[PDB]
Amino acid sequence: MKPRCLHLEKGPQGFGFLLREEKGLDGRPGQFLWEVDPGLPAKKAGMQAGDRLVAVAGESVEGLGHEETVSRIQGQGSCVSLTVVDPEADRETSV
Amino acid sequence: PRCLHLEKGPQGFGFLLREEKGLDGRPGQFLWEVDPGLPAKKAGMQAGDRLVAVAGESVEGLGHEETVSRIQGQGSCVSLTVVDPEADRETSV
Amino acid sequence: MKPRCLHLEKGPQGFGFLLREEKGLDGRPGQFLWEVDPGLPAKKAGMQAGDRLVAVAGESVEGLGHEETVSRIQGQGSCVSLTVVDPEADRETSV
Repeated sequence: MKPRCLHLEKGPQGFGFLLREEKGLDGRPGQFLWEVDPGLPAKKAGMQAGDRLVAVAGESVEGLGHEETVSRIQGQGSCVSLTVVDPEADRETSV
Repeated sequence: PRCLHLEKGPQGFGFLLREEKGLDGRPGQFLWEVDPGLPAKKAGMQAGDRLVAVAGESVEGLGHEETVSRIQGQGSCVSLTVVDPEADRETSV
Repeated sequence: MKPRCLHLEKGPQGFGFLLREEKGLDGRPGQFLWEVDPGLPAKKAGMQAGDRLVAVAGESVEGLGHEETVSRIQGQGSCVSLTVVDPEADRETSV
């Protein structure tokens, strides 16, 4: 999946996503869009649950820890550029 | 890592498995959601768990459908080994 | 269950819980933390869905109504002490 760079403007309820860290098999942390809220900025920009957050403000956050990634998003204030890599829709299953 | 034993119900085990690849491209299978009031939840599973084994056999670095087929292949009862997350590493923004 | 005293700090999207009243069979109100939002202060401060709220800012809210309990939480501003009694999280079933 090609990275997609989206520009969000937050309102009173924020950008509209849940960021959660998961470590891969190599130990390196990934920060994932765990859930994206309907009708809020991220969703309106086409961000999806399962997206990996790969850049904030044009700078890579691939392999970066959670608090460092969150502070980088917070450091940008009202308007933020975020780059994501989308999942394959068929690699989720309810069992 | 914790080994949990689940008994299936009419609506299954009660979790959403989702693949995410790491930076070396290796997939991890993550328990993205654990349904309230269903076996997985009541078996001790957490959302954010990584699935590391099925029926005592490692599924680490295995693809999604291989992983699901192995869980399916076990029928009504299933052993699953998970590694839990740090629950202080999720943030709504 | 032994009560637990949690200390929450409010963020831009609030504390992140739904308070719901349930009355006893005798009509007496109790206030319950019905849902706790992932990634928000309540959750991160260890609150569980199904918690019963028994004190705010050190004062009992046992037997108190809903508007009254909310006002007490609101009265504490950005930082609030909440005392809860946790449920048995395995005593839930989807039918």
